[PDB]
Amino acid sequence: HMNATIREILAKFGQLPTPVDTIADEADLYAAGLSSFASVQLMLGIEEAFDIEFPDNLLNRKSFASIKAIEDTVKLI
Amino acid sequence: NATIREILAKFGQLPLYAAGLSSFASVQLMLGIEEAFDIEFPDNLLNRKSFASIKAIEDTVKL
Amino acid sequence: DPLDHLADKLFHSMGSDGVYARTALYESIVERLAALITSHREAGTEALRFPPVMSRAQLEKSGYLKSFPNLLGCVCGLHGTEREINAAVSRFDAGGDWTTSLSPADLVLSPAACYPVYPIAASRGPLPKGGLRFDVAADCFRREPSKHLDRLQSFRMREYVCIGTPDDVSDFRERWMVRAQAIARDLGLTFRVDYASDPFFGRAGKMLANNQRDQQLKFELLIPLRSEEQPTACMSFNYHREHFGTTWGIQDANGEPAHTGCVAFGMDRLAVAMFHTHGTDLSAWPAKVRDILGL
Amino acid sequence: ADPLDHLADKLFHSMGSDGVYARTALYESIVERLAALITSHREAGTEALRFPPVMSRAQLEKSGYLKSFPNLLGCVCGLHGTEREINAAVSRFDAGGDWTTSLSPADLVLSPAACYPVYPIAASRGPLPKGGLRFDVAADCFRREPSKHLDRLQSFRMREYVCIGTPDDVSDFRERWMVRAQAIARDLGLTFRVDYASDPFFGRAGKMLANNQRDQQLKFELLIPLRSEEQPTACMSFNYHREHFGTTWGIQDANGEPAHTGCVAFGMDRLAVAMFHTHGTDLSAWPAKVRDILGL
Ligand SMILES: Nc1ncnc2c1ncn2[C@@H]1O[C@H](COP(=O)(O)OP(=O)(O)OP(=O)(O)O)[C@@H](O)[C@H]1O
Ligand SMILES: Nc1ncnc2c1ncn2[C@@H]1O[C@H](COP(=O)(O)OP(=O)(O)OP(=O)(O)O)[C@@H](O)[C@H]1O
Ligand SMILES: [Mg+2]
Ligand SMILES: [Zn+2]
Ligand SMILES: [Zn+2]
Repeated sequence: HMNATIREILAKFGQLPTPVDTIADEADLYAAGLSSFASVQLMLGIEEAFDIEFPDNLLNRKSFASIKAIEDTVKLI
Repeated sequence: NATIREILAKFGQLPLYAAGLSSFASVQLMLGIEEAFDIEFPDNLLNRKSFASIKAIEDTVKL
Repeated sequence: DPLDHLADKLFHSMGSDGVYARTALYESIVERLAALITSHREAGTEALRFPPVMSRAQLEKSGYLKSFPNLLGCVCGLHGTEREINAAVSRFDAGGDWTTSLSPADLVLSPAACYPVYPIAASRGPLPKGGLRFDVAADCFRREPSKHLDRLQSFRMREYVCIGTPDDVSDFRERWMVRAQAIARDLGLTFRVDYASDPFFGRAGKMLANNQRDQQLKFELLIPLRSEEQPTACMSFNYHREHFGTTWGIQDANGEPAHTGCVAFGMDRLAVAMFHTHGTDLSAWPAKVRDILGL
Repeated sequence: ADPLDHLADKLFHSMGSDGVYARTALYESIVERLAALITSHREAGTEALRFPPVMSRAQLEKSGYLKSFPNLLGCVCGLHGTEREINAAVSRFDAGGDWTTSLSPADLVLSPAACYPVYPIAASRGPLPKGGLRFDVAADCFRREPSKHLDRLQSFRMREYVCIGTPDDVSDFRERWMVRAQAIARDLGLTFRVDYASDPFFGRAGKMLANNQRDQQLKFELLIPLRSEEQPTACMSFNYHREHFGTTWGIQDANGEPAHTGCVAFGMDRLAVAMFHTHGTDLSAWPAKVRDILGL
């Protein structure tokens, strides 16, 4: 379910050209659409749809490179 | 004159030019004659000379 | 407007009337004019350079709100907490208006170059005999949008200021009325001088302007730019009598409230006048003018 | 005590506001020589523009400045109402109240950095030529950061060289300038190091932007010990914006791709303070080589 929520937010705050339906778990998000300012809204969006707050250690490109990395990061938190 | 002896005391800020009636005081004095009475000066009689003394102010009012 | 055709070589749009980017050509002449003015600086003059902002408290104290409240630019910002500021920003992203969260700073955009010099002079105690003389400059701001090249919202001002006895200031004034005209003549400009008045605001502003013109406290050097009937003031001399001396508690060497006066050069108006007069091709400028400017 | 504080006597006069000072002839003479030194190093084919201290608020909003530094921005406001309204505001001031409640925003802000107005201007000329465009820009800038330290001003002069072109045009430009600027600093007898850094992005969102910027090495600073060797002051910056402004303004490089941009920024007031901190306030005692470099 966490996977699906994260996917919904990625449409909520993603500004991606090809719908979240057409994006793999392990696929690189920047590699196909995720901008800088977008990835920041997304990070805020992840913090909206769940109620969390990343450490500054994980406040970076890596944590949001793929849905899988996001899911893994959220879980690791 | 009874109306002017209160206007000059309120906005004149004196300790009329030989006294402490300054420029920005004199304009607040001009405005105070448009308040106590029901008229606004013409740009012609709106000047330094029209507010020289107490008897100077009074004559301008009738005109 | 005759000046309009000058824009292409002097200015680039910045998306706001009266606010322009300056080309190298334009700035090269502004710089030569500034150097020429400096070469006429009189003995004993202290040079100060002011930023484009100044203390709101100082400007309030100077009486600017009594004269030109409509012209003032105030600095405002988002002063709140992170959520407060984010709220304002969010409204902008949302399509609303973030500016409603603006609150004033303790700063305004300087409306004229001389204002900061008076408290600086006051801080030194009584004036020496002969008074003090300052050379000041600042980027000034007046909220008066226009498409005409001689009417800007942001423009450079250069001033020589005299602070002293009434005789000090009147001597200074007579001298600068002569020198200002000699400079305009050396620059090959056509002008006349007339008594004028500052753009005071309101009904009290009508009395103030009348008074100022009747007392001949302000002279302007007027250059036909748009037309001969509506010339443009490119230099001015203001005699302030004891107004700033009193405001700031400046005492002359006789213990009396100091008089002040200033000659002002509108650097952008003078530059525009030079190009309007002489064209945008410097190699063709009159030989005497090129020499005067060190070209 | 700040090692800089005692410089103030010779360089500045108070204007009744932290970070806003009148500049003495001594100080200005050095700002002017530094500016001429920077000009002498200008690359061929660079277009010089000078900007006023204000710029379009719409342009700045579009540039994305609000999302990034909303706390630093100075906006221009004025009394825009009727004559009766304006007079009343002034009357409230006379009666001990606040006249500024009658203020409303103008369409102008104080410029936070010198390069912002250049992007729309470049954009208006159509597609970039091969090799891209280079500009030499300057402005008096403003950032709402009040401080008593002489290296942290609210109103300060910035000089920048800006490159707009392909990623390769811009990265070579920045490398050329990183070397050239260090050489200049050494000629000026300045002690420094160059390190990666990040802009002071605002809020939680900003911590991520700062992290990425530092990680992608989009910003170098030349840092000079002024207050201490442990917290040195950034006196030049070397910035790579990728395609952020090229995208924002629709600038196309010669290959029809959104242009990249970068800039080298000289803090003229910080550099001047650095010279005085380093060599003292008596110019005749400055090292001969430094005096020669500056044409003194
Ligand atoms: N809007 C402006 N654009 C450019 N230069 C200006 C502007 N307003 C004033 N200056 C210049 O700076 C000086 C300012 O002094 P001053 O306050 O006397 O303005 P002004 O000349 O009365 O006004 P206005 O022409 O706008 O009715 C003038 O000598 C002029 O050359
Ligand atoms: N408050 C300031 N006072 C004086 N000069 C400044 C100030 N802020 C920036 N500068 C100068 O202008 C340049 C601005 O470029 P930049 O936007 O890189 O600022 P910055 O490097 O984020 O600064 P900081 O952490 O010092 O506030 C700096 O390299 C510096 O030399
Ligand atoms: Mg004038
Ligand atoms: Zn003045
Ligand atoms: Zn820049």
